[PDB]
Amino acid sequence: MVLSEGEWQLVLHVWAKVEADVAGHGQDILIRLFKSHPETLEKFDRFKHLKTEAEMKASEDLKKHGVTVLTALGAILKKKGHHEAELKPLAQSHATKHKIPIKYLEFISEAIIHVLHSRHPGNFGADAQGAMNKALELFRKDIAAKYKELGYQG
Ligand code: HEM
Repeated sequence: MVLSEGEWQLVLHVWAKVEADVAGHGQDILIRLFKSHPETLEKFDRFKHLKTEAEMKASEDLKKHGVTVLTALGAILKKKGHHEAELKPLAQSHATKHKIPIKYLEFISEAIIHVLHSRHPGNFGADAQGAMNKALELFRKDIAAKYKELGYQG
């Protein structure tokens, strides 16, 4: 699948507002994921002891990881589909070390769309959401293909 230039522009336009507060978006997305799908929290030995949203919001450690997550995803998006090099080490560690099924990549994709919809309604209308969903579907499809090459079904 291939996105048009118009679709990439919708994606990068809303991402530019995300980059105004990377740590805050990183927090909201991870907390959203953990509250909506609590089984994902079990993949993080670092975090699985956090019992409540209040404890999550206070964790400087979780906030740091949100920044790492959003910075990696941002670098991928800015490649506008030319992301094979960024994707190799990410697929390797999430297949082999962390063992993250594609289903969980779908769950965090929903958290991203939900947070952007909440914080940026003016820049995340139907067309912009469609473009963002397409970009994330492309990310997941390419990561799934690498998973298969590396020997993990996901
Ligand atoms: C857009 C989706 C995601 C991106 C861009 C991303 C990115 C990253 C990056 C850059 C790291 C640090 C380096 C590395 O180990 O590769 C990391 C670590 C990690 N990721 Fe992800 N990740 C994503 C989704 C997920 C999901 C959905 C889960 C689990 C449900 C997960 C589980 C983990 C774990 C357990 C670690 C190790 C954390 C630690 O102990 O420090 N990742 N991720």
